[PDB]
Amino acid sequence: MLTIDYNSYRTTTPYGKRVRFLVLHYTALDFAASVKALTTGAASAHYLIPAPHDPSYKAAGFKGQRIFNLVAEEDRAWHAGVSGWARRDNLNDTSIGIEIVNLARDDDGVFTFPDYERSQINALKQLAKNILQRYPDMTPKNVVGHSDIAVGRKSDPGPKLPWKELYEAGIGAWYDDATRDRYREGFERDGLPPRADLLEAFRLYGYALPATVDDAYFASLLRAFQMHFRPENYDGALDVETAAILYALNEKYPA
Amino acid sequence: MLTIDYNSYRTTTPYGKRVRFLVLHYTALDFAASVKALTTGAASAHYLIPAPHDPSYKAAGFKGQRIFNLVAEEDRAWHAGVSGWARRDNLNDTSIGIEIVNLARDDDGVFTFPDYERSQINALKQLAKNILQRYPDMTPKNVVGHSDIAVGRKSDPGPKLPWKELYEAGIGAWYDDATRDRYREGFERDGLPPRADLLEAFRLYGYALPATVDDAYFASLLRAFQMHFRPENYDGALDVETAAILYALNEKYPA
Amino acid sequence: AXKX
Amino acid sequence: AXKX
Ligand SMILES: CO[C@@H]1O[C@H](CO)[C@@H](O[C@@H]2O[C@H](CO)[C@@H](O[C@@H]3O[C@H](CO)[C@@H](O)[C@H](O)[C@H]3NC(C)=O)[C@H](O)[C@H]2NC(C)=O)[C@H](O)[C@H]1NC(C)=O
Ligand SMILES: CO[C@@H]1O[C@H](CO)[C@@H](O[C@@H]2O[C@H](CO)[C@@H](O[C@@H]3O[C@H](CO)[C@@H](O)[C@H](O)[C@H]3NC(C)=O)[C@H](O)[C@H]2NC(C)=O)[C@H](O)[C@H]1NC(C)=O
Ligand SMILES: [Zn+2]
Ligand SMILES: [Zn+2]
Repeated sequence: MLTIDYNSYRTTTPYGKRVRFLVLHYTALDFAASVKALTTGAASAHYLIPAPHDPSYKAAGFKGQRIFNLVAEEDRAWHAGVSGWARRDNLNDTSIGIEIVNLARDDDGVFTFPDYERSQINALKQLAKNILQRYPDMTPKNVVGHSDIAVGRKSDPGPKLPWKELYEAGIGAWYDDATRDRYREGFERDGLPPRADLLEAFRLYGYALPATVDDAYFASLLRAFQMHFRPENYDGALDVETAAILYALNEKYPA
Repeated sequence: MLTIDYNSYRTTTPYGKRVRFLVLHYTALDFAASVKALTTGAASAHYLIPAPHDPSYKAAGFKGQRIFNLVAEEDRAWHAGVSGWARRDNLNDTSIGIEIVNLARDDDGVFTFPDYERSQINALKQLAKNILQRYPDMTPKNVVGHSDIAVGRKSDPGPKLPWKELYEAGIGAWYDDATRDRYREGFERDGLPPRADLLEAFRLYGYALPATVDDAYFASLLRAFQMHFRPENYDGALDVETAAILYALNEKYPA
Repeated sequence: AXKX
Repeated sequence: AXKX
């Protein structure tokens, strides 16, 4: 038999950690229904931020707030299903997912997104910061939401999610307004870029686009982009702000 | 502040391991070089297995067989490359990568594949086991050679890799001589299928194939399959044997 | 949330 | 061996 040599030679520059993205979700259930399904159901996530004002949560004996780890980061949780971002897929492998309890709703298929709880958010930024500091390849655009990786079969973490706040806190990507505007103007005057340029520019940001984009799809896409970066409205409707935002990110957060 | 609750709820069933493939490459470089390139160069591997009969390896101050770890399994080493296997790509993310010092050669090109020192093989054998035991989604099909993932680009680990020997140690996949002969029978009478179909077979077995295949690639595919499962000859021409193996494999390892 |  |  033969024991392994962990001390003689260690690689330094040419290597990274496996995890790249941090993805965000709303459970869509009350806590108990959420621990159950993320611990024994058919999915899971690495971390779970409860909504402290949840009867089930308090019932379970929690004063809260807490953050719960359901799967250590080393391992692979199931939250991202069929995915894609930044030229990848099956992001379950390569990401860390966070689930926050928030009973957003699909009602065939009108939607309803409750505001999050503050503590819940202060927790989140706290956690999310702890991750980012530990994965160096988790650049700002890689802090994403299911909706972005799973367009438009998913819509968490939903437009009630204070990204910009998180940006402000160092977490995830956001545009310099100046640069946004510079595009808005340019677009209003010089008109708008062909779909071609757009899709592509959407791709570059990260979005996993199919070969061929029905406007039907497009909607889903814009929608998603919007609930993230322009949640003031997320009608799948090609705007100039919306489009300006895009290039404003692609300017600041480029290849 | 908020500490985390690693004890209250733990995902049992619905999660997985981060890693599900194990890849084998040969360096084509002596030891001293080999370590150099994998610790500071532009790639790396989790485990390096040296050939004791390497003057550099002795110069280095080693004598007998060792196994060095350069990058912990937990992390993502840059070994695999632009790759793909089992509907996944960028295998580098989900691989543990093993390199074996072997002075192989491209004479720009004619290949020269030196036998593997027994010693390396026994070590590899044990390591593979060791690993395989702890990554429950490393099915036999998922112990693969570079050549299998990066078809046409890479010719590691080569044919002098005793894949079968490993199989028997419980490492990697192999076909039942019996079931192969059945298949060899049919193609002998029924006829060998058309590329179209064969490809679905490779495709099925794992080989991440391109959108289209030309004769030149198809060689590489066949070649690369050959060096793994019919090293007896890997000119990349189409044998009943080669196909029989393929089909037999697929039959034996649904997946 | 949701393997693949 | 070899990012992507
Ligand atoms: C218990 O599991 C949670 O359940 C909710 C559903 O209440 C999960 O979210 C829902 O997930 C599906 C896919 O898993 C989404 O997909 C929708 O699917 C049909 C398929 O034909 C399409 O018609 C819809 O267009 C497609 N897209 C939309 C927006 O519906 C559901 O929509 C999605 N609903 C929401 C609000 O996200 C949720 O992810 C699960 N989370 C858990 C257990 O934590
Ligand atoms: C220094 O690191 C080692 O060096 C090279 C990496 O550049 C590796 O060996 C050789 O790798 C190339 C591909 O990696 C193979 O040769 C050629 O590959 C290119 C791909 O662009 C093809 O265009 C060519 O068709 C192909 N050569 C042909 C057809 O002749 C070789 O297979 C390989 N050399 C051998 C002997 O196998 C090596 O793996 C690196 N090892 C490290 C970093 O440890
Ligand atoms: Zn989700
Ligand atoms: Zn290699």
